[PDB]
Amino acid sequence: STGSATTTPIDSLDDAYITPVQIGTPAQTLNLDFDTGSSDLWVFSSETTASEVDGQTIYTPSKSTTAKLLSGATWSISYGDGSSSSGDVYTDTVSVGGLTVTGQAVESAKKVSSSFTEDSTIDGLLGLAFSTLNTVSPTQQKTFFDNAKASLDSPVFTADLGYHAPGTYNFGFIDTTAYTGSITYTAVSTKQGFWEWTSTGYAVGSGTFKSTSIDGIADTGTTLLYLPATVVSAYWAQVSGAKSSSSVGGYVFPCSATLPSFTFGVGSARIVIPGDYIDFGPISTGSSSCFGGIQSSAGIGINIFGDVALKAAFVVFNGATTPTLGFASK
Ligand code: NA
Repeated sequence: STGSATTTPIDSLDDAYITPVQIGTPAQTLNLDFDTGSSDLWVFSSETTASEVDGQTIYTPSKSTTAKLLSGATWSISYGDGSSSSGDVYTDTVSVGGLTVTGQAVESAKKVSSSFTEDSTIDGLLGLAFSTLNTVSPTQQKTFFDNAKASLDSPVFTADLGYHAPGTYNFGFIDTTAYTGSITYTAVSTKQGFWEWTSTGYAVGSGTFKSTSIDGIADTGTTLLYLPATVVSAYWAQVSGAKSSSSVGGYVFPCSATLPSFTFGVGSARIVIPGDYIDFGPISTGSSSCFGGIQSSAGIGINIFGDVALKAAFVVFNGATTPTLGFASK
């Protein structure tokens, strides 16, 4: 089998991407944030504290003839950005882009943190990291991909995120028309539960490539590119007036600037992030200070190749017995 679904930016900055997901019978379609940095499929629901729901579409398990309580199971998650959610668990039929999994764990939120409430466009998350990170207790549950894997034509999914435009998540096949040149594959460590890999270096603009190993995670659920402070300083030094602002919480730059590109290495190959991809706009409405899309990972404890990086590439998440990642230009 295969599946293919379009993923759509939630706003004009590409702060996140939402993908429609069919849950239950008859289908209830929710727009979920596909997150290769976590491993829980959780949704706003008829169980979510009423004051914590503000415009989201909810899953109502009592209206699904295929829903079944997963008795005794609970979940609770906290994300790198400080947000969180928790609740109980149902199994139900879940379909993405025509690919169906029966008996998928659907984690129903009883509580969500304010950042989720405040974002009316995201109805929940669909985790695509390794199932070892799934938070359900006392019986850990499998991700949608892990459940689908054996049935897929090939045990892979691909992320093709757009810049200020929709893109595509495919399951079970490589669309050879979706990228240019060849795909370069690179090794993955699953020891921390992530799609963790090692970039071979970077360049700023038209500058020389610096060969240096940068361990990090491929994370579709993180907006920005988080790299070591040395690398990030080298980038922003090429933008007149850019500076790290402790009060704003990262690098800012004059909105009048023209941003240079940023290149990262994948083996001997190179992925170029255009400068425009690094602009996250005014820090507040009407400000002439703009927020940068490349930020320091110092304090986070891991480097994160978030959407800023991933949307410059066609990315293969190869879930074979020994997983690997692939990157192509597009
Ligand atoms: Na922000």
